[PDB]
Amino acid sequence: LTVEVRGSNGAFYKGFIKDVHEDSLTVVFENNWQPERQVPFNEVRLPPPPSEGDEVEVYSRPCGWWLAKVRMMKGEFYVIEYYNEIVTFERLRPVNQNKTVK
Repeated sequence: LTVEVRGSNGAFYKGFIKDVHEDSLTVVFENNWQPERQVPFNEVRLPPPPSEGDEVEVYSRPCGWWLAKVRMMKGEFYVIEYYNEIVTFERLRPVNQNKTVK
């Protein structure tokens, strides 16, 4: 089961739940950078289900989701802020509204 985990950097890394505990879960990450870990539930959420000025998330770097504002859009391009960077549609999304686990 797929999940997103808050890194110590406040960004969210994709993963899945390999095991459940009384007070932890065991996540493996969908990346070779990070190993299996027991995690507190308040650090874990579900991934989300299926415009300028917007508050969005963005895919960056091990890569994961950071909170960003679209400063300006032109052509294929979005100027975003977190630092500042020019990205394309595929690296962006509205904020994952999901809450962490209870």
